[PDB]
Amino acid sequence: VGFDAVTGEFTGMPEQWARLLQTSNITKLEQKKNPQAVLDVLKFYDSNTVKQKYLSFTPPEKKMTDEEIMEKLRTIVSIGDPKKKYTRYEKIGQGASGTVFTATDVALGQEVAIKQINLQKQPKKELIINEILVMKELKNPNIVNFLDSYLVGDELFVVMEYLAGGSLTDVVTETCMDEAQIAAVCRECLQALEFLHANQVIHRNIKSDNVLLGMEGSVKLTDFGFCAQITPVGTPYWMAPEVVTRKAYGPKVDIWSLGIMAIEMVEGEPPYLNENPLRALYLIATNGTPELQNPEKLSPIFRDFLNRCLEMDVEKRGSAKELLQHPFLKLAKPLSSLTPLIMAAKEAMKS
Amino acid sequence: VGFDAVTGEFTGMPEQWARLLQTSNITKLEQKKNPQAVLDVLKFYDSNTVKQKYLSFTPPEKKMTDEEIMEKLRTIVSIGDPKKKYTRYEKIGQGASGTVFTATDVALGQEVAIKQINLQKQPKKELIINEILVMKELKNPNIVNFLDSYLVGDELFVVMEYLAGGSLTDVVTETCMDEAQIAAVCRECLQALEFLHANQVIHRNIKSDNVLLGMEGSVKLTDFGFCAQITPVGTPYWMAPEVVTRKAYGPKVDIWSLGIMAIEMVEGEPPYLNENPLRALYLIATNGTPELQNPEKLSPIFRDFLNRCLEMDVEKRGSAKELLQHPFLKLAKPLSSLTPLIMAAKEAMKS
Repeated sequence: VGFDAVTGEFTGMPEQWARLLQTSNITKLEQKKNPQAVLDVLKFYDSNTVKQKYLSFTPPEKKMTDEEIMEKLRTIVSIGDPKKKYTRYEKIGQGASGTVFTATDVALGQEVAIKQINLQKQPKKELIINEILVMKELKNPNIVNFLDSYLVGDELFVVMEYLAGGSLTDVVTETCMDEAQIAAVCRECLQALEFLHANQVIHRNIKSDNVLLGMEGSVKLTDFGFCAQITPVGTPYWMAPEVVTRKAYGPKVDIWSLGIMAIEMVEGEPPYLNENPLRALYLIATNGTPELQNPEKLSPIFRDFLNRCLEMDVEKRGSAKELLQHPFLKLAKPLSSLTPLIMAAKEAMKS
Repeated sequence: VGFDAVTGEFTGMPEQWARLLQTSNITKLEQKKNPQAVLDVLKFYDSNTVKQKYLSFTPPEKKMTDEEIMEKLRTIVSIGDPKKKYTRYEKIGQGASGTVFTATDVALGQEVAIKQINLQKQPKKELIINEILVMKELKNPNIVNFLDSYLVGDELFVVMEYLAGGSLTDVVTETCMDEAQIAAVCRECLQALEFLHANQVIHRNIKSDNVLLGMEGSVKLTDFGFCAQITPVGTPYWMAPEVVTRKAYGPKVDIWSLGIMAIEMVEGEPPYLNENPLRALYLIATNGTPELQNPEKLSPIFRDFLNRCLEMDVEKRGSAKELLQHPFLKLAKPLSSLTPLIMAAKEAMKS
């Protein structure tokens, strides 16, 4: 509850938070200069709910029987064998979100992601089916869209779009993107965010891992809902200061995350790489922006874009509609300019 | 068209029927004494359509989209894995009626038959689904009833009741049924036929192969519709003279077939066993009843029942409601009396 400034002791802290603080590698001086922030990040880290989101309501606003399931599945389920329509199956994930596969549609030659939900075992069947119903009308080229679904016993196969160019992470870790490429990627991600925000969705997880690239440079976001959670513990480097403050927050957390990602595209790794997670949260809460590797190397107009994304004041932080008009995006190359970086990244994996 | 009595030549016969008649092993004298019958059986044998029946209209009277299929399947499909709910799968048939399996329900311990229909490849999807919808309300203990269905991709699994005692054929070929056992089986088959007839269904295939026995002597018919076609070319020994005449026919063909089956239960084999099929049809058309092995061995009251089933006049042939009241059925033993015959038959198969 309270803090004594000269001793440096918090008064009346819960069992867990006293325990966490000792492991935090936050200094007594740091506790002194920002006592409120420390309590905020201790509370945040203690919460640690997986906090799964589901899109709801197909129209503009956005204990179950076999017959009610078959009612809901009327407009989503195709009569087809997913073992004949798709090949090159590879398992890429398993957990509470279903098992997940990549595969290739035999007829079109296009890669897809297939999520497999056990309707009998899975809790909140109604939410998942409701999300698919949303996803059928919630269509945009910069997201992974719902393609198809199949009922295989008690197992619902949800097929989403996918791309064969890898993640943006692979490109930034293995190559050096110039600013005109970074502008191109930022523009595509802002187009996606503008669409998501227009439809009352906050993504919440904008990071290069959730940015999927096609071979000709097409860009799509993933991990915004349940169904699009098709990519597979540590520091949440991408989170805005309001979130880790445990304040109420809005769509401009995605803008913060986009700024963090633009820094990742320059430095070739995420920030806070070797930090204690609690210290990292503390640093996000007090400092916001992690200090740059070598900031003279960037152009002023990119530094401007980075500032407008990484403003700590939510009112001063830019909207997606606003940043779409920012001069940095005018430096943007054709998306095909990414093709050599993607191929280089693919042949550099060597694993 | 015509016949010249002294030469013994039919005039103006089609290509096929002149061809068939030479292979028929019907005599010139036999052609003479019954010229009309010969033409009737030649026409009948030339027709040879598989002539699949489907029950239609669930209420008292009795180019398709994925969404229309999922509409129709609303009340029939369970959300479950048929590979986990049933074990001891054995494939017992394949063809135009789907692939067919026996299996055992894990939870209940009861044997079932599972028919597997490819919805994408199968013609007349609507008829099959309509039949299942009938089968859900068309319930009787002396038929195999619809239990459950599952959608597995484009494959619809239809689960029907089954029994582990084998067919009536196995019991008659390997054991000697006394008349009180035969009365018991006839009563059960007439109870089934009375129900089928009451619901405007003619079975059309009453033979011991389609009579399924349980271990404690329970009796059920199969092969009346599409779904109940769960048992797997030669002589149609069981057919009434009206059918092979190619006249119009009614439900009392099932009564003829029941009489033929009661003879099979005595002689231990079907009639016409080594005949030419065309001669067999000729003999059914002219003589009706095949001549008995040793008729003094049967009781007069059984011979009476056999006469009322195997009357060639449809008006004199008995109805199922009528034969249920016939004195022969009063000789009927408890169905458990079949249990030793079934076990004997099962251990006699040795294959």
